Amino acid sequence: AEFKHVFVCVQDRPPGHPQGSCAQRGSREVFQAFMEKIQTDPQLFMTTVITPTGCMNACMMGPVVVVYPDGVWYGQVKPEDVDEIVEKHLKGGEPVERLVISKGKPPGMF
Amino acid sequence: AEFKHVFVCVQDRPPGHPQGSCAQRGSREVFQAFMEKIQTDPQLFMTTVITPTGCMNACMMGPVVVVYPDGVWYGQVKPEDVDEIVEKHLKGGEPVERLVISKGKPPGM
Ligand code: FES
Ligand code: FES
Repeated sequence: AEFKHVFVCVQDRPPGHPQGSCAQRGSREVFQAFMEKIQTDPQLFMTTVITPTGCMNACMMGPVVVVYPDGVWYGQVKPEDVDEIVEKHLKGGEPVERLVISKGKPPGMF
Repeated sequence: AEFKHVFVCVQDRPPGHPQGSCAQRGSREVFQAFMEKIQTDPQLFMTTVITPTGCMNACMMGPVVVVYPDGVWYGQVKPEDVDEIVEKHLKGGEPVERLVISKGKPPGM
């Protein structure tokens, strides 16, 4: 039906870093969990892109994932969460509210 | 302005890789250009974020730059293009058509 673009922060930072990083919090497995879940559905594979990014400024809330054009921001995402997001949101067009940290704009921005 | 999220591919690949990369095509200078624009402009930071990414699968037309929520895809962006994109697009709200390679969906989809 419509194109959806998923951005997963995979920014890594040293272990004792003040802000920590999404990678340290497992964001790389989240990115990979998305990839294999999309390449597994003929309809999603042709209407959904998953891109790895550097820090998006919401580290305390990592792993951070933002879905455009929706502008939905997810936080503290775990690999086991990917499935529900893909089914309920990417397909059903309904955001998984328990993980949403912001909408229309980044967390903290006015 | 409004709110705009700019994504600049800064993916790089070793010299032997056939596809090369936006980073080899000068995408890091583009990114830094945008970042110099965000600090040097009075109101842009109020409605704008720039994010560096890995490959977005439009390598032949790199440097690739996508702007959301719009869903506008730019190709072959040079540092010297940033300014016109910032003023004409990020503020004015109108895409610099000579660099647009797609809208609403990735190139070739
Ligand atoms: S490290 Fe992921 S948002 Fe900062
Ligand atoms: S390396 Fe930039 S789009 Fe592929």
